[PDB]
Amino acid sequence: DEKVFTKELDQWIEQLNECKQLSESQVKSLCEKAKEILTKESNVQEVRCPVTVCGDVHGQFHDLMELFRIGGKSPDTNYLFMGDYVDRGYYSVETVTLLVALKVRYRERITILRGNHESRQITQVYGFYDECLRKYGNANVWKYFTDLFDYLPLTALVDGQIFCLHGGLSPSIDTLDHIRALDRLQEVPHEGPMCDLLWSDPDDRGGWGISPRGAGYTFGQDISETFNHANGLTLVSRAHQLVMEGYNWCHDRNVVTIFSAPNYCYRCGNQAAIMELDDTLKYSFLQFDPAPRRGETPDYFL
Amino acid sequence: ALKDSPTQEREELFIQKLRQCCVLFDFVSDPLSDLKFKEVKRAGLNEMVEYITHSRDVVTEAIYPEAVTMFSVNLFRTLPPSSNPTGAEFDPKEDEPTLEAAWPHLQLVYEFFLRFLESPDFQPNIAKKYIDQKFVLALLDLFDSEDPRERDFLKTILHRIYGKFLGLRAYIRRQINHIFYRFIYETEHHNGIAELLEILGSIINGFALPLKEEHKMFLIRVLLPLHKVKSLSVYHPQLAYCVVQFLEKESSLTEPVIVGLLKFWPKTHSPKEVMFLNELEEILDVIEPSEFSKVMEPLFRQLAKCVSSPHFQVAERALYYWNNEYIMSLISDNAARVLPIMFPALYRNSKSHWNKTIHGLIYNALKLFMEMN
Amino acid sequence: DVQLRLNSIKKLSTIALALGVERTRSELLPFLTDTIYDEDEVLLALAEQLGTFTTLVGGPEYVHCLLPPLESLATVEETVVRDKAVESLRAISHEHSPSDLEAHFVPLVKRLAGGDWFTSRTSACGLFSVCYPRVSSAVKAELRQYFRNLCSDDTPMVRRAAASKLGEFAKVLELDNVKSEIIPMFSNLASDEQDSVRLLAVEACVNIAQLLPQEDLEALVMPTLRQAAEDKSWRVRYMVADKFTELQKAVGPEITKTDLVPAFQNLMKDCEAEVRAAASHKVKEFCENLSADCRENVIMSQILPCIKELVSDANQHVKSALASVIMGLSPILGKDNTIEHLLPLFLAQLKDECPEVRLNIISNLDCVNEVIGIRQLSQSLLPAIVELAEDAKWRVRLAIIEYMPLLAGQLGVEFFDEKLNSLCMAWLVDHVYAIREAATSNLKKLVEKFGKEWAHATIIPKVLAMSGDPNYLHRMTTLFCINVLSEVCGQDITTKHMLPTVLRMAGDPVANVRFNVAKSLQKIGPILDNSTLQSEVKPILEKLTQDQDVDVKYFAQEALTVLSLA
Ligand SMILES: [Mn+2]
Ligand SMILES: [Mn+2]
Repeated sequence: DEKVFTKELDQWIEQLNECKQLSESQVKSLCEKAKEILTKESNVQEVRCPVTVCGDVHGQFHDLMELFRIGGKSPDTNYLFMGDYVDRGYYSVETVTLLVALKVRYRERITILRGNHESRQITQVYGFYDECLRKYGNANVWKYFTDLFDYLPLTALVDGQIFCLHGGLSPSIDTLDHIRALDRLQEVPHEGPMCDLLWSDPDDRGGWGISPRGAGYTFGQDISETFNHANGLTLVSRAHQLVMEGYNWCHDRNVVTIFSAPNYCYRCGNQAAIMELDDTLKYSFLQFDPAPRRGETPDYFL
Repeated sequence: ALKDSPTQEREELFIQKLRQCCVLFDFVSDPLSDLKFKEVKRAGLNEMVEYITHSRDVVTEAIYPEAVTMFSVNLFRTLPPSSNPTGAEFDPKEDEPTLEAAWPHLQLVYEFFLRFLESPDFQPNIAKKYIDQKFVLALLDLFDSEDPRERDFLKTILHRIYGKFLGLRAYIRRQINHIFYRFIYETEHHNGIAELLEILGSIINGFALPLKEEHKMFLIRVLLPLHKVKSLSVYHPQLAYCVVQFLEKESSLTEPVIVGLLKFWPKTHSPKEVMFLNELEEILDVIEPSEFSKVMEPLFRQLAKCVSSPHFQVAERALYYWNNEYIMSLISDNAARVLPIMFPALYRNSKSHWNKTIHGLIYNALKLFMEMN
Repeated sequence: DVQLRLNSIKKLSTIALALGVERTRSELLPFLTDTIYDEDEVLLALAEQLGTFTTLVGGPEYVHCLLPPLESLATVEETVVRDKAVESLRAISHEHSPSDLEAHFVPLVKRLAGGDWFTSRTSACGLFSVCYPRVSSAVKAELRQYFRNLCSDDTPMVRRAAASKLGEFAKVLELDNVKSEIIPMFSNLASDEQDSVRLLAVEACVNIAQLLPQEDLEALVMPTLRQAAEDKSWRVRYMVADKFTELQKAVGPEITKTDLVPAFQNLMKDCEAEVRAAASHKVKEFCENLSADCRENVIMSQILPCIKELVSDANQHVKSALASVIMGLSPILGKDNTIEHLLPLFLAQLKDECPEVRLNIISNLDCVNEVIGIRQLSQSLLPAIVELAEDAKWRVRLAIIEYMPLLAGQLGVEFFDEKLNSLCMAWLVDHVYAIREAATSNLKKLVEKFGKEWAHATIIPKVLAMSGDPNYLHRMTTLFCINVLSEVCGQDITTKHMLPTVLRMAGDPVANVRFNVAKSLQKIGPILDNSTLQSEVKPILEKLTQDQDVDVKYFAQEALTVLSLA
C-alpha cells in the first residue's frame, strides 16, 4: 500500500515475467507481506462475478505465460487459481513467486487457493525442495514458501453461486458453515475434512469411496447434487485431476474439472482450458496449446 | 518340415532353413504386407527352435557360420533415434519405452541364438572362429536399444558368450569399461546400464581371491564414478550389488569405497541421497571392526549432516541406522570419539522438525545413545 | 570446510598478488603442485585460477613454471575440470617463447600423450595446434608422429578426441604434409568401427577440403566423402546432410554439379526422417549457392521433382523444415517458374494440417510477393489467406494479422475496404487477448498507411460501437483501441469522437473497466487540448478517486500525478 514498496513490487513482477528468480531476502520480505495479507481471509473466499478460473499450473512458467497471453494480463483480467503451483515442473520457484507476487500486488484481482501440493510432506516427496536447493544453495526459501502455504485459503465462493476448491467434498463436510468452522493455519493432516477438501476426486461409483491415490475420498453424482442443493450452489469448479481436453463436465454438469497445464510433465501432450465468468455469470472455455520453446553440473558440486 | 524329412539330407535342409529368415521384412511402414511370407518364415524359425532343443547330434561344423551370419544380418543394425526427449527437465525414470516393431521376428531370432548357445553339442573351439571380437562389439553396441525384452535377451546372450568363450573375456571387459566410461563422462544417456551391471556383477561373483590390480582399478575408477550420474535411480540396485560383491570379495577396499561414496555424495537430489544412505548401510553391515575405525570419522561427519537435513525421507533413513544391532554395537566400541561428533547433531534437532515421526525416531535414538554410556 | 576452501581458492588471485613475484613462484606454486589433491570442486576452481597467472608469474619468459601443476591437473578424471585445465594449457602455450617451447611444452605434451590412462591422452590431444606452427622441423615431425599415434590409439574416447581436433590440427600444417600425413589418417578415421568417430571425421572433412587445391580434391577427399554419404549409420548421414552446405562451399563450384547434386537427391530420398529433415533444411541454400551458368536448369531438373515429393512427406518435422524455406528459391526460379510450379506447393502447404507448417509457410509471404505481381498474389493466394484468417490456431491467426498491413498497403484502399475490413474488425472481438492486441496494432499500422479520414469514415464507428459489449474483456478492448488510435487520429478526432465514449464508460460497474478507463485517460491525456483536460477530464478523474476499489484509487491518483491535474 506504500509508494516505494508498491514500485518495488511492480519491479519484482516485471523481473519475474522474464523467468528470473528473486533473491533470498526479497523472497523473505515477499513471503512476510503475503502472510500479513492472507492472514485476514476466511476459509471461504468471496469473489466477484467477473473472474477467470485457472487450474493446476505445476511449475510450468512458460506455460503460465502462454495462459496469461490467452486470457489477458494479470491486472486487467481478474484471476482465480485453485492450487498446485509447485511440482512436476522446471520453474516451480518462478511460478509460485509470480503468483504470490500477483496476489500481494492485486489482492482484489488475484485469488489463489490451496492445493494438495502446497504442503510440506508432498513438496518434500516431489521435486520442489530439490528445485529450491538447486536454485538457492540452502533450504531457507523452501521453508519460507512452505510456511506461507499454510495461510492460503482452502476454498473460494464466486457470487455465492459457484463453489471453487481444489480437491472436492468430504464425508464430514456438508455445509459452507462447516467449511468455515475448519482451522486452516496448519500443515494439512493425513486425514480429516481439511485433507479431504484438497485430495478428493469425483467418479461414477456413487457414495463415498476409498481414494486410490492414498488420501481423500471419491464422491458421486448424488453427493454432488445434495451438496449443491443444501448450499444453494449451481456449479462446483475443481482441479487436481488431469483431463485430456483441458476441461471436463461430470455429475450431470454439476462439477467441472479444469486443468491449465497442457502437455502435462512435458510427456502427456494434453490440452488445457480456463473458465471465464462474465458479468452475467455465463461460463466460457478457452483451450490453448503449450507455448513454443525457443533457444534450445555434477550433483556433488556444492 | 524337418521332422518328416529323411535323415541323410538333414544338414542340407537345416542350412537351407538358416539361409531362409536372413531376408529382412518391414513392420513399420506396412504391418499387413506379405502376411504369408512372414508367417512361413516365423514357422521356420519356430521349427528351428523346436528342433535344436529336442534333436541330438544335429549341430555340425557347417551350421555355425550360417548361424552367426543369420544373426548378424537379422540383428546387427544401427539403432533408430530415441523417441524419448532429452533434457534437464525430463525425469530419466519417466521415459516410456519404445517397443520394437519387428518383435515377432526378433524374439524368435533371440530364442534361436540362445538355444544354439545352450545346445549340449555346441563346440566352443569350432564356434570361436566365427564369433569374434567384431561380433562381440556389434552385440555390445545393441545394448542401447529401448526394448526391455531385447535388452534382457542381449544380456542373457552376452552372459552365455562370456561364460563359454575364454579368449574373449578381456575384450568383453574392456568394451564394457569403454561403454561405461563414455556413459559417465560424455553422454550420460544409456538404456542398457542395468543389464551391463547385472552382467558385471555375475562376472564379479567368479573373481579370484587374490584380486588383481586390473579389477581393483576397475572398481576404483568405473563403479565408483557411476554413482554421480543423474539417472542413478534406474540402476542403483545393480550397482549396489556389485559394490557389495567387491566388498565381500576383498575387505581391504572398504576405506576407498566409502571415501569415494562420501566424495560423490549428492547435495541437490534427495532420492539420490536416500539411495546413497541405503547403499552405505548395505556396505556397513559387512564392514570389519578394524576397517571401520579407519573411516568412521568422515563416515559420521557425513551422517551428522544426513541426520540434520530438513528432508524428512533422508532424516528417517539416517535415523533408521539405529535399528541395526551391528552398527550400534560397533558404535559402542568407538564411543569415546563417536559421541562428540554426533551428539550435537542429535541434540539440536530434538524438537526442531515439521514431522512428528522424525521426533519419535530422534528421541528413540537419543535414548539408545544415553543408555549406551 | 568445503565452502571456505572454495572461497580461498577463488581469492588465490588476491593472495598471489599480495605475494611477491619471485616468492609466488618459489613457495606458492610448488605448494599447489605438491600438497593439494582434493575434491573436484576445488580442483576445478584451481584450474580456473591457474589460467590467468601469466602476468603474475613474472611474464612470458618464466611461464613454464605453470606446466608442472597444469600437467598433473589435466589428467583428472572428471571432464568439467579436465576441459578447464586443457583450455588453461592452450592459453598458456601462446605466451611460451619458441626457444623454450621445444624444451618444456613439447616434452609436456609428449608425456601427456604417453599417459597410462585415457584422460591424459584426451587432454594432450587438444594441445597440438597451439604449439605446432612455432617449433622447428624435427620437433614438428615428431609432433606429427605422436599425433598419428594418438589417432591410431586403442581407446575410442581418445580416437573421438583425435577425430574432433583433426581439422583444427590440419589448419596449421603445410600443404605438402597435409597431402601426405593428414589425409591418410583422416581416411583411416573415416573408416573407424565407431559411428561416433565416423561422424567427427565427416565434420573434419569440410575443414580438410577447405585448404586443399581443387586439382587433387577429387583424388584425395572425394571418395571418402562419397563413402561417408553412403554410410550405413544414420548419424553419419545426418552429419553429412547438415554439413552439406559447407561441403559445397569448400569443394568448389565444379565438382558440385558432377557429384553433390546426386548426393543431395539421395540424402533427401532417405528412409530416415531426421536425415530427410536435415537435408530439407539446406534445400534453399544449396540451390542458392549453385553455379550461375546452370542454376535454374539444375534446380528445375533435379531439386523441384524431389521437393514435390517431400511436400507430402508423412513426418511433420521434415514438412516444417521444407516449408520454412520453400519460398527461398522463388526469385531464383523466376516469375513464370513460380506460377507454374511453386504456387500449387504453396497452396498445399498453406492447407496443410500442421500448425507449425502453416506458420512457417505463411511467415515468408513477402519473399514471393516481391517476385510475382500483386495482381497474381491477390488472384491466387488471397482465398487461402482469407480462409486461414479464421484458423483454429491463434498463432497462425497472429501471423496473418502481422502480415496484414503490408498486404493491405499493396492491395489499396478500394480493395481493402471491400474485402478485408470485415476480417480486420472481426479480429478485434476474438477470444484471445494476444490476438486482440495484435489486431489493435495492425489497426494502428492500417491507419498510418491509409490516413486519418479513412479511419474516421470507416473504422472509428466500428470500434466505438464495441463499447456496449456486455463482456468486460471486449469493453476494455474498446479502451485499448482508443489508446492505440489516439496518437494517430489527431487532436481534433480524438477530442471529438473518442473523448465522449471514454467519459461515458468511466462509470462502468466493473472495477477492471473502471480503472482501465483511468489508464486510457492518463495515456491519451497529452494529445487532448488543455481546455478539455481541465473542463471534462478532471471531474471524472476526481469522481474516480473516490471509488471503493484500491486499485482504481491508485490508478486515478497516478493519472492525476503524471497528467498534472492534481
Ligand atoms: Mn492437485
Ligand atoms: Mn495436480
